[PDB]
Amino acid sequence: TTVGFSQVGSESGWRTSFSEAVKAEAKQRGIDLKFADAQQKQENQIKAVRSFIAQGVDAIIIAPVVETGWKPVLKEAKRAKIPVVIVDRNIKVDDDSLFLTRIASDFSEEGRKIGQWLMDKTQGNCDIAELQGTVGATAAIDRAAGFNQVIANYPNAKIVRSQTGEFTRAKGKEVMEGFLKAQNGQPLCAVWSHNDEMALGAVQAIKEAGLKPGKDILIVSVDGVPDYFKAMADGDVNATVELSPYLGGPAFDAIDAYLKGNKDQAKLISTTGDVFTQETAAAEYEKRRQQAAALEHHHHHH
Ligand SMILES: OC[C@@H]1O[C@@H](O)[C@H](O)[C@H]1O
Repeated sequence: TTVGFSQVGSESGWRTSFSEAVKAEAKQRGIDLKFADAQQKQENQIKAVRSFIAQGVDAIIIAPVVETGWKPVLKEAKRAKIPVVIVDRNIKVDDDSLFLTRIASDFSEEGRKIGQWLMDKTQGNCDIAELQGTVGATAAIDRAAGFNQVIANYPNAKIVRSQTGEFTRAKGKEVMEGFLKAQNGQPLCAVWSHNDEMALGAVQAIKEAGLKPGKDILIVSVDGVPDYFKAMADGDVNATVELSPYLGGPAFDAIDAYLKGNKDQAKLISTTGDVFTQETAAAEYEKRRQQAAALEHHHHHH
């Protein structure tokens, strides 16, 4: 089987771990993976997908950067009789026959679990700064929606500052610096970061402001990357929800079934991770530091 995979980019360590996981799962399954990196631009994804259709691949997997603008290319794939699996983020389309299925976590559930954890931690008394993900990304929209739905139940919890950090470490840091300046000395209880990458940038801004991240300002997030588990083990951040980078597997199963002639296929197959905190961070970082450092030995190329 030849399968084209259109990846978003490399904005976070989570994302690059996802790319490495898909490549590793393809290899396990003897699949010829045409991997494309779009460098954060939807237009590059559309181009990759077009090329996959021109090359006559057996299936296409798309991790869509934003939700809009996919219908024309999906219709092209359909006319070409090439099944499409969506992974990670979502697309907004009016006809679900334009894809085979979607393999994803429940981002609203991720936002709900981390929000609940924070309310429990702070007994519902918490001024929060939000570092948002990229505009139009399902992961940002839905994590915000879920967190917001939990904190609406708690009158003494409120989001006092909210701005995009673009899912990146450098922009998370810059934004967090800005927040700390705008607070004008008023304590923040917590930072809610849509991903661990921005959260780790926030940690450095907090330190530079002479405050103790993980103690004075709580830091809660999503992804469960090893560097964040390390930070939790060190006391600098508090909690994250794990986001499995192994979505390729169920994507390849769905493709394998479709090619073998299976007709009955659900349109969404989903499982969501658990909240991890400092309580198990020493134990968990140990397990994760090698499932990690496999990737650190990989070879550099574009
Ligand atoms: O779509 C998943 C999100 O995108 C990545 O940028 C984040 O790290 C991850 O939570």
